[PDB]
Amino acid sequence: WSKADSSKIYCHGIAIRVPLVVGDEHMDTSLALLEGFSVCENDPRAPMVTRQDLIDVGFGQKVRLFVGQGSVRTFKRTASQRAASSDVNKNVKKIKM
Amino acid sequence: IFSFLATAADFLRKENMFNEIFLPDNEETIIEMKKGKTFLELRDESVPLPFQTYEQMKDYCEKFKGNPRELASKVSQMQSNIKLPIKHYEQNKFRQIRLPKGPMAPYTHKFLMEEAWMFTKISDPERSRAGEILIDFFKKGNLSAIRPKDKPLQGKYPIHYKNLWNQIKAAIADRTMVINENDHSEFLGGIGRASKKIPEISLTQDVITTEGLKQSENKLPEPRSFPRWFNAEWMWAIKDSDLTGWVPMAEYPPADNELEDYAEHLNKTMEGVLQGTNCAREMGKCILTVGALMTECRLFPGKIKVVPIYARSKERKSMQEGLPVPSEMDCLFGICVKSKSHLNKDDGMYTIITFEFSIREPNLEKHQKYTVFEAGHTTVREVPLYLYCRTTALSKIKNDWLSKARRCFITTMDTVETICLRESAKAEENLVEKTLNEKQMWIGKKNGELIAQPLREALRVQLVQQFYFCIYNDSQLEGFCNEQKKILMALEGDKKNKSSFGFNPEGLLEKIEECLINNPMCLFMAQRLNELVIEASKRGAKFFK
Amino acid sequence: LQGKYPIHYKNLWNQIKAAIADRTMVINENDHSEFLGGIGRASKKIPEISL
Amino acid sequence: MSLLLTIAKEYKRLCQDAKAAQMMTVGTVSNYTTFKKWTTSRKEKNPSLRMRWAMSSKFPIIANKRMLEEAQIPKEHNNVALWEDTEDVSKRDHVLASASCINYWNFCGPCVNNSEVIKEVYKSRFGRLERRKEIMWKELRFTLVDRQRRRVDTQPVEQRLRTGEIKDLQMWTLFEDEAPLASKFILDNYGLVKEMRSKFANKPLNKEVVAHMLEKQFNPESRFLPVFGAIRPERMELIHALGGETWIQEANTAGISNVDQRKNDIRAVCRKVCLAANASIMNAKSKLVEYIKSTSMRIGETERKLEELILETDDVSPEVTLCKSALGGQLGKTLSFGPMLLKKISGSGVKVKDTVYIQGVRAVQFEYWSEQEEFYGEYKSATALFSRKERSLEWITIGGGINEDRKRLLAMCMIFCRDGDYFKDAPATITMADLSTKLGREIPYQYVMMNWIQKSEDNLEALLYSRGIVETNPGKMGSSMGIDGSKRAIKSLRAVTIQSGKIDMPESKEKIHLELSDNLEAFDSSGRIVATILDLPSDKKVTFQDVSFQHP
Amino acid sequence: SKTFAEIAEAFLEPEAVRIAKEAVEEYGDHERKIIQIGIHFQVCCMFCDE
Amino acid sequence: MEINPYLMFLNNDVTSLISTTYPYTGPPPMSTKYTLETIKRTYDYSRTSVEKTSKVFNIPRRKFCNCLEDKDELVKPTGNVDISSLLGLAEMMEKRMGEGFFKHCVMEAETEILKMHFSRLTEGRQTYDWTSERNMPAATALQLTVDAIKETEGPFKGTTMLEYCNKMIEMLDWKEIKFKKVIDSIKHDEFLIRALTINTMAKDGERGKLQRRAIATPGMIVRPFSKIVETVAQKICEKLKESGLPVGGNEKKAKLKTTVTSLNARMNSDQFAVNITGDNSKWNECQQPEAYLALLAYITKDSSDLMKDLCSVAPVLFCNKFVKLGQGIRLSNKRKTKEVIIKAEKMGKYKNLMREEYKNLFEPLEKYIQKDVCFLPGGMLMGMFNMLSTVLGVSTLCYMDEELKAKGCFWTGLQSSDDFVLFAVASNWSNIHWTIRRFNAVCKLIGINMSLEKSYGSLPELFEFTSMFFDGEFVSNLAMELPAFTTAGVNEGVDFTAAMSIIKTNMINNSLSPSTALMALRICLQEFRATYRVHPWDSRVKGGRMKIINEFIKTIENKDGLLIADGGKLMNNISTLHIPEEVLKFEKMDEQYRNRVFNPKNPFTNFDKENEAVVSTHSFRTRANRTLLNTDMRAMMAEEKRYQMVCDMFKSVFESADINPPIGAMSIGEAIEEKLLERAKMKRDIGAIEDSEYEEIKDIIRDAKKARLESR
RNA sequence: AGUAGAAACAAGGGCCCUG
Repeated sequence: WSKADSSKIYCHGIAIRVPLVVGDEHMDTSLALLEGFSVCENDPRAPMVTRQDLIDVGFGQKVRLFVGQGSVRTFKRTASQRAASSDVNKNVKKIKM
Repeated sequence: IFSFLATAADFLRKENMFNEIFLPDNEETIIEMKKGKTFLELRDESVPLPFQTYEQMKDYCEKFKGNPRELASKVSQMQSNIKLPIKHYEQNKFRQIRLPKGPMAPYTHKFLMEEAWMFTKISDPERSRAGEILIDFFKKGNLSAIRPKDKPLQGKYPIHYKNLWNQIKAAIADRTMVINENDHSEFLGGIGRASKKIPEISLTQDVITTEGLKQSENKLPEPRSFPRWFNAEWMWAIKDSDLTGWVPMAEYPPADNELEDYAEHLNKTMEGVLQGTNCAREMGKCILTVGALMTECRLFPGKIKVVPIYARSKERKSMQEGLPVPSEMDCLFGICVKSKSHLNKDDGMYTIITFEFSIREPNLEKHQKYTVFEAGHTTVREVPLYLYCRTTALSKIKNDWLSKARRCFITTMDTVETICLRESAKAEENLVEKTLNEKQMWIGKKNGELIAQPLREALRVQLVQQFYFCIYNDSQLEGFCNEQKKILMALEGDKKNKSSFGFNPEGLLEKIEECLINNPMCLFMAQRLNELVIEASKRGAKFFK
Repeated sequence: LQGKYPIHYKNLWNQIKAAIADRTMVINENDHSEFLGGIGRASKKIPEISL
Repeated sequence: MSLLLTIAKEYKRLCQDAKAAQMMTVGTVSNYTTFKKWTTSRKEKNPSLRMRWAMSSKFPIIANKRMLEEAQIPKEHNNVALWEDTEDVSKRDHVLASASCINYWNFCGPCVNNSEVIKEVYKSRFGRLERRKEIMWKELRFTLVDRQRRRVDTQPVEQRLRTGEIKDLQMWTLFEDEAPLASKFILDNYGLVKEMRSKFANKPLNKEVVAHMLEKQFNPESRFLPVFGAIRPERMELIHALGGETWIQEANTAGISNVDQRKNDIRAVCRKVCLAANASIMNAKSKLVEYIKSTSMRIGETERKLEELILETDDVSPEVTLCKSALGGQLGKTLSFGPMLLKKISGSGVKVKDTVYIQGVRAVQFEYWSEQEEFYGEYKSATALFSRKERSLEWITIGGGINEDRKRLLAMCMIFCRDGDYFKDAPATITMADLSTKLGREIPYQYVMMNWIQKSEDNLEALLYSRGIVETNPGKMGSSMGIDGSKRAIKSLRAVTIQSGKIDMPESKEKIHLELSDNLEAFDSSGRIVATILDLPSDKKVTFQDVSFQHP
Repeated sequence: SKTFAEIAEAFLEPEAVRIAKEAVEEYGDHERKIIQIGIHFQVCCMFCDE
Repeated sequence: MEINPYLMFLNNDVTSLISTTYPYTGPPPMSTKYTLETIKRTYDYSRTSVEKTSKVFNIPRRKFCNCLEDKDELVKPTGNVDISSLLGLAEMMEKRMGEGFFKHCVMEAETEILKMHFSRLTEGRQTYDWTSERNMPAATALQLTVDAIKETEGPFKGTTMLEYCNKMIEMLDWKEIKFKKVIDSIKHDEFLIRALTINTMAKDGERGKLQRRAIATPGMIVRPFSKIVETVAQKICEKLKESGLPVGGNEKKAKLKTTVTSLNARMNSDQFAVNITGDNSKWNECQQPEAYLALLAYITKDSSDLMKDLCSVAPVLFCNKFVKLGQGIRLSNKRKTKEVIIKAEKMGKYKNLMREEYKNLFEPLEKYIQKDVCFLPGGMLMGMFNMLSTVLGVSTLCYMDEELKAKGCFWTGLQSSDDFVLFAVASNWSNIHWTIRRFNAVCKLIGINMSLEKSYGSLPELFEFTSMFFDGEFVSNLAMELPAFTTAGVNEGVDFTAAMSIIKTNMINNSLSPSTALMALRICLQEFRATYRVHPWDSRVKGGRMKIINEFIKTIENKDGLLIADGGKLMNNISTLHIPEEVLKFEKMDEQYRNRVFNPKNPFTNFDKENEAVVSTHSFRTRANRTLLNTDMRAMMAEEKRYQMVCDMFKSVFESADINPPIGAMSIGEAIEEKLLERAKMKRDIGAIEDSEYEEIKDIIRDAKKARLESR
């Protein structure tokens, strides 16, 4: 592995993609935490914080946040393992019968 | 679900499709143009004749079927009531062009080229501006030795010109290139000439009947004849001028490959050949004088100034013998004066005045507008002296373009390099110097025979042609040069036995002869085109004598 | 840090590693080696009789 | 800080107004863009003229004021003015000045600590310079050139991307604080972003300029130009200094930019996976998609996913086409019949059935198109323009430079049009075994004859003989082709025209969404086939470097 | 671009695109509705989640 | 001796020297008489006299479509059309290209018209405002129209083109309209006439055809429908090969070359080909919008019921357009001392004190005339519809019949706007003539005439098309682009790189030779040095800049790294035209000089936004005009200043607004407030801020929010 | 006076300013 590409692991030439949930001394931004967060139902009770304090939250907690421009949302530090490639194709093949 | 929806919404908002149109609810699923009342009233009124409502037209077009037979019948019918003429040039030849008749077309360029006399001196790098050189030449006493008389050989308003010259000398003596507003300058400057407006709200019939206020009767230009002095200028602008470096040019960059070496070599040859002619000094004169005039018009408007007509050059290079490292020279052909160039808008006009020096008596036909005076004598031995004086005007556009008079070099280099490279490629060998020193080009006629000389010396003709195009440019020359291409293409077709044809050549000749008025270049080139077709009739068809 | 024709050397090193991977020490493509060998001297030649 | 408080006070003052409040309250933020246009709108016809007319003045330039005071920029340094206190009408916070001021700043103004960051901002042009310096020029010669027109790329670029993948990249590197939600391209390409960020972080810079330069660093400038010789971006960027219509400056530029190697490796991988999936019989589609998504490769330093590169490249090969079809990737209207290339110019048609007897009596269906159509064709160092009409090759013109290529192209064209008697009565040499179905997968007689030609040269000679032969009429001697591929002869083939000078490749900025079958044959809203698995080399062994086949 | 289907293919799976396309063809409605339907369909898919 | 340069045309070709004729090395040359003559020719070319009466305006409406009369001198122009033949030609073209073609194109168009934002109307040439009745840019006209809508009924919440069009439609049925001014209101009829109004501009920037000496400038109620029609027409034309309007340069050359090869390959041994160079006349005076309406209806037959209504707007609007008479006549006395000025609306009064020509040309057009406008119910104008006319024309070159094949005759070619090329083939001249007459007839049936003087023919390989003469080779005129070898007039950094890029493009396409390129480079360099009042250091020139130049020059040690605008020499050539000087000298500038020239904190640098150049102190912006300072055009500047303040504040908050357009559901105030609070917290946590400052900021922000929400 | 073209200029705004 290398400090340049901290998101890969090379074993016997094969490559492995490590998720981005936590950031060690090398990783130096919120980019390494985004695969640990996700969107959820908006909750005005949760606090509003920055993109730097985003690391001091607890796994499973909620927090409001500002995104891009003129947009506020609510995030939760819980990930979703799957991607749409399988959940659609399978359910489709179950329709041609 | 929420993550997917967030991504989708961001994308849509980025594509401007996050609206009811693409994301409607159950009800708002019927989008339609809000057809009002007036728009429909009009649409049902702009319909073609047989129909009277857009519905009928839509029903006729949506169901229209093809019936080739009626189409072919209408085609033939229209093809019979037309009778389009077709005229092969070989049978219907081109007559000659009928030039207008009347007096001769006189000189029009602001500055003199052939009749111009100049005083020269050595240039010091410290004193390089115009307002300085005009004084340097003034101290030695020749510029002040001049003293014309009240009796002019030709022209009008000589008293105004004389007083203006005296005021110019006085101002030069005061080290201030400025002039006061008197009656003379006011007249020869049109300072009060602009008309006084009269509103209509304040108008009445009695006022009109008092002083006739009819619609202005535009007095279009009047015709002219063929000028016989153009060939003289053309032949004079082909010879050397005893100096070079008339037109400033930048430096040559380094080189690394054969290509840049070839380019630099050829460019050096051409530039050295061209910088020695007379047309070149006129180009440099125009460049520098127009630059100075533009600067003045920008800085000192509403003020009559004094600007010289000058140029900078370098004496030719003799052998190492004698005095080496030849020096530079500042030359002065005459004086120029502006008049309140309040250029409120492009295309405007600011009158100027031209005092030039010559040693050649005038001609009534050519130097018609000038007002010459007998000044005195000057050395070389002693010879008489004349003072050509006139009045004219300019604008921003002519200034900007005259200052950019180095394009002729580009055009000529293009033509020459093209010819040489074409001749070199057909044989796959470096044939450039040979093509420049050997390949002959027709130039003109003498004693009823043709004349030829190598391209190396014929470049000057094309250069002068481009310069004149830059000088006498107008709408007339534009239309002419735009309508002459047909004749050249027909000529080429004749050279290659291509049976050309046309629909109405007489109309083409009419269009051509329509734009030939009081512009020397058009007349000269038209006569030369007639002579061309004549000389080719000895070798080609499609032309009448 | 200091050099003249770095790109040639880099591509040539990549080609060397590729060749070693192929178990053959040979190098088929001849663009960089040719250049770096001809930088000293390379040109055409005209016969004296054609002069 | 205090600046923040000033911004707050200004916002308050502005909200105190009614119109500003109405506009900052109504609608969304996008309205800003609109508001950005209604202001500062003024153009000029001939800026050259006005530039000479203005620079002739005393103070033709505007500039900031506080920046000058802080910089200690004086006025009337050596009796020459630099500026004077005034207020431009538009800005209201700028002051007139002269061009001399620009020198005064350059010669005795404030100096920054370092400025090598520029080399990164404009990396593309320094790369141009370096590539130029590593060239070994050669002699110059004069001759005529066969310059063919075509669409190509002029800017060498690594990791060519789309526009949507850039508008985001320009944020996470420069203006991160206002960054949108993370897109997949980011999560996948993390190291890339980290690299681009390490250089432009904690630096004094104008960011708009950086974004523009990055757009250029990721844009291959595609142009339709005349071209001669090899086709590589490294050359097209300076083609102006290599040769024209009448001259050529020889120079070797082969060992630079290492571009085409990536493309040939990609195509080899595509061929490999296509063959692998073809080994299947009922799921080659899903097998191929899995092989795709289960694979990666390295580009320079970074590792990229295959399916991501495939949707960014433009290699019109019968392999890339299949993959881009499986992934639902749209593409251009370009055909492929074996090694050759094809493109339709005009015409139409529809499929039709016909049969031929292989040996004695053995009926085999083969199809053709029932209409007139015109096609451009491009084989190695050879071009052609032909027309098909109801199972016949009406006419054809060629502008190549080789006899062998000129014969092979002609034969493949004749086949593509089913012209000749062989398609009416096949030869004895062919049999039912060579017909089709290596293991069950059928084969149309077209590709059958294709491989039959590629097998032996004498099959090709016989096929050419199938085309009419006549005596070379007078005058047409130059525009004639023998059996060997000679520009002239005493007897030449029928309905053929030759000429010196390649054909200008057509152009069309169109896209189509096609599909494919379970047999790896793509269709385009019609019975026409654009690609298949029979048009590629049979097989070959290669050792791929810096690749990841994470699949059993 | 150049068609709503290519657009929908940017963030949707081409399978659901084809599905919603065949659906609008069944009802013969304006193809500008390819998007909404595909979205709904994809939601249903990811709602099953196997 | 007598001189004649044309003599070189004997021992040499004509194309390789035709550039010598073009007088593009000099300045080119620059009402109501022109407009009145145009109106007259338009009403004449319509060869009929049928008329109706408009219930709306109560004005005679000359109808010229399918009403042909006066079949004499048909060689002359005619503006009457037979819709049947037009639809037949369209059907034949569709048949050639295949089915589902027009539908596919209208679909591709609808794919864009719907998502388009209504702010893309700011880009384009000037337009005619309908409030001040003058020609302003498009941005200001759109601003004024929106402001009027808002002040009348309420702000326009729309954000796309369709809503703006529907709003325009509604505004054509109102009864009282408001708008800003030093706050006049108007009625329905007056606003209607003032909207259908059209103005003229005398720009004609390009020399081209001297006959072109004007161009149209419609209002703002006609721009979006025109854009829709042009979009569909473009989507159609691009598919065709017999058109060369959208493409430029090498594309049409390749088209012509492929066409010639196809021709020479198709014709048998008993056939011979022919070429023609055509230049249609009165193009913008014979094309009729009624035929365009019928054609668009035939096209939009299988598509949605929405496009059928949009495309049908601009045609009827051009069928009911009004024209604007400019400046009126001028009166004067004999000595010309005094001079009276008069406007159009008055010419009907002093019609006796004018030249007999104006009277004969004006009195006939006195019923069609209203106040300073004429009701032209048809015809066309320049620049309005170019691609649609090209489509209408290409429909002819696609024609075919049984008679043409009974004789083995067929034609093809390539046409752009009012400029085409024809390729006829046959076995004998007697049939060539018949074919050409047939082509002329079919073109006459749709108002497409032909100029008999400017048009000529010859054997196959000799013709011209758009100032490009064609033979075995291709002759780059090389004078069409001569003005481009000039400093643009933007700043110092840029013009030089722009000129080098232009030279490169010429060398690549127009076959510009090397030495010519070097000469042009040196010339542009000299003009650059002269324009900006700068010269080298080694020179002896005196002046403002050169003074301080020579003063501080001592601090330098390597002038080879200097810039041209700072007393630098030229370091660039053919092999370095694709490289700016700033990059070519970076490795030799004095370490002090590089650091100073390339600083981001400059009081001069401004960005303009192709722009293949480097940024530095030399990338400045010019002063702004001040003539308006005296004119009372200041009230309009107020709203512009307001918008500018808002935009620059928003940008002060969100630094990236300009390189990633903003989006979201918040307004501007909401985002501003939230971001300010976020930054305040982010700093107070670690950065140099006190609780007092944070609380003060928060109080100010909440008070501003309260005021914003309370004002309205 | 003059310019140039197929119409415009030969200062314009308020005693003061300006392209």
